[PDB]
Amino acid sequence: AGHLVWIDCEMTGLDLVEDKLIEVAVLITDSELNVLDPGLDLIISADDAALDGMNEVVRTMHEKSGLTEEVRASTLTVAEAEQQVLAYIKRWVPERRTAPLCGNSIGTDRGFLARDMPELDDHLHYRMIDVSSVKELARRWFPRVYFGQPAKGLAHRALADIIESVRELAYYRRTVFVDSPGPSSSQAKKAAAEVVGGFAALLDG
Amino acid sequence: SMADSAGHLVWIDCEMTGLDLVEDKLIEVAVLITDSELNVLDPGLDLIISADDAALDGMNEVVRTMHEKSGLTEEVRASTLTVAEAEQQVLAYIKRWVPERRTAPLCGNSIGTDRGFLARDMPELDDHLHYRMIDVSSVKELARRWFPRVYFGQPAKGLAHRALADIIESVRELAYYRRTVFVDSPGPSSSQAKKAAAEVVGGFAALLD
Ligand code: NA
Ligand code: NA
Ligand code: NA
Repeated sequence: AGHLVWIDCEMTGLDLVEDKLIEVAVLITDSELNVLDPGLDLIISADDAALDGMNEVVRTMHEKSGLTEEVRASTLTVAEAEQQVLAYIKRWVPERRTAPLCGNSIGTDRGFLARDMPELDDHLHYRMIDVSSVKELARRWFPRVYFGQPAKGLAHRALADIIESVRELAYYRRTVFVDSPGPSSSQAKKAAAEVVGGFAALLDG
Repeated sequence: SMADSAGHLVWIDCEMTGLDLVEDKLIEVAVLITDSELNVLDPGLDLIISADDAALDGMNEVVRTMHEKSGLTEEVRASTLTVAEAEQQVLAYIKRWVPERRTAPLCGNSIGTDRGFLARDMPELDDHLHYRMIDVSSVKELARRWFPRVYFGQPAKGLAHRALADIIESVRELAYYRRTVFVDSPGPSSSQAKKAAAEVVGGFAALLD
């Protein structure tokens, strides 16, 4: 409960049938978003044919970051990278199905991890904390907060990306969420009873 | 444009023969539309999708039991609706509120699981929805850590594993969080947001250097 696993993946594209996983960065925070270790950033080998298949937008970002040339030199396999990520996570989260996976639009990463790294996929809780869910809520409920987001960076790797995901959530914690510990038990029970009453007729049909 | 975000939210809950994206079948899809303030705009759509007798007999004991007890299995057996037909019905329904593709987030509890089945079986619907999603369970997990009394006060959900009631309870859960763990609208001023952004940028700058 006291730890969050953050992952950002890079791919040759978004297609779960055809595209390859070429980078996995992993970061651990506690439940208060304190970063517990500098993180891991693993560059996974893919063949030149797979890299030649990237579309213009993906080929361009991975060229500008230098990722593609690093992928070409790497000998790390998906199975080797999975064992490295699993051991790293277990230093802080030894028990399986206890820590959620966290990131921006993190379900996309999870799909590639479920396909390529089943042992890691099963070690993480199925629940995830999608920072972009909060982003899109703020976009509608608190538009000035949405437009005030910290600017995210250019031409950097997956590890910098996942750190900026934590920073974005730390920004929302200071702006759109109430102060901890939050409402009292009586206040929470009252709010729950209000929305139960407000949704009762719709639920009854 | 894809920079535009729709003021309406699309909510979907699915039932399946199991969680395996290779082997399991989509057998129920419920769809609900809300405005940004979580007002439900229509009673919702609930589609029972046919699945072969083999797929139903191959359900594991946990899933076979839940879909028997809810009546879903008998409904699936009686249904003649295909996934392609259900997909076109879902699209026509959503487009009454969200006509532009890639503008409305998909919303639910652990909605990435539903999205994987939609991407596999309903590619046109998958493309019409924004890739971004509002996972109410992400807020639930934040409440567990930052607001535990709100976490323990969540309204009790039904255990029926039926798609329309369950997606309505997902909206109700987010409405609960809106009143408990989110600040009052309109929220921070521009100046307050700038200060908070500067604080976290300063806080993470060395790590990102
Ligand atoms: Na990402
Ligand atoms: Na990235
Ligand atoms: Na569900």
